[PDB]
Amino acid sequence: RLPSDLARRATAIIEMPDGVLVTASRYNLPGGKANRGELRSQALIREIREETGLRINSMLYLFDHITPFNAHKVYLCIAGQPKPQNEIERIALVSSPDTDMDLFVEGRAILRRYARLRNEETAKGEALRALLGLARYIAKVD
Amino acid sequence: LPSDLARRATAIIEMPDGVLVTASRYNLPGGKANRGELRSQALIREIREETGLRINSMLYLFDHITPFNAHKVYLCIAQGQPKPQNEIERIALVSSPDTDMDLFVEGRAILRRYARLRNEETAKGEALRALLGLARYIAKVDEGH
Repeated sequence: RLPSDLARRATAIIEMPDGVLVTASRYNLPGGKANRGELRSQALIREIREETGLRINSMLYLFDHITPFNAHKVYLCIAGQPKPQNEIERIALVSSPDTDMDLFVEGRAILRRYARLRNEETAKGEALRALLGLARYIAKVD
Repeated sequence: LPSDLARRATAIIEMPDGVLVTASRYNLPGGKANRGELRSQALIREIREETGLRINSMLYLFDHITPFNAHKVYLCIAQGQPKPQNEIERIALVSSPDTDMDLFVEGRAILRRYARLRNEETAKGEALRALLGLARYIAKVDEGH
């Protein structure tokens, strides 16, 4: 069926040591819809905490990802140790966009776009790489 | 002195000509977190309330405690122009922690530490500088149009 309106969805890319976090109530990137009157960035922090217990302290808006159902904004987030919570029953980690893992199509497509941005010669690509540098240092320090 | 410290979020937002401060003395934007609400959540809500800005990206810099409050301090990007809103009557820009402007004391303390961090050769300093570069690029494209 043709969706008549698009959800204002917020989606999180959370790099753990061995890959990007995905969850399953198919696996998908974590996140959810923003309510009327709230920003997708507000909704993302709320929903990542609900789904995994992670408390986001830093985020970088990366790009929009638009589908017939969803108008995503996609964010690289730094936060703890994830665990399945509430509606989430499993979590895993994805090492590349063509993982064997059974990913929701949109999730794979966003990961593909992420992998490209990571190597971009742009102010945004530099910010993303710097942030991943920070996450890597924090993890190493632990 | 209180039984406990209240959780506050505080934003450092760099506009082209300096860091945003607001007055309802000037202080860095921010406010108290509600029960159940992370400081990073409260930061987005409060900046919007006070300035109309919609934060897309933030970088946690450090904690700043005082006798009453425990602040988390964040460098934030939004791509609009701030404006006095609600209880905020006036806004201005600060170019250095030694500014002449009448800043709240803790507001000044936080800007001094931020000034140090901005120059630091650490992964955090590098992230901070890259985010600043992003904001600058955004502003350059805007001024271009």
